[PDB]
Amino acid sequence: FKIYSKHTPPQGFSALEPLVDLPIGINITRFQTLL
Amino acid sequence: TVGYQPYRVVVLSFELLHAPATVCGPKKSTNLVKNKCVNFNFNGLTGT
Repeated sequence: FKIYSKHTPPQGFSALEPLVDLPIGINITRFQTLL
Repeated sequence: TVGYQPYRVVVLSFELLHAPATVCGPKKSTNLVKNKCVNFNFNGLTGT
């Protein structure tokens, strides 16, 4: 399971860097967010 | 105060292919060399 992130100070162009891969192996269908 | 007195026992079982490979031996790595043709297996890159 891989994540990519970036931070900037939505028009224009930018490029996303990775942070980490977790060798988890989970069947995934839902990504309930938190407020 | 041999065959009857207590002996501790630990049994190991490794799984495979259920989850990605995670637990295993160390990476026996050594020094590198400058300016000479070396056959180097570079953490998965096997070039010369």
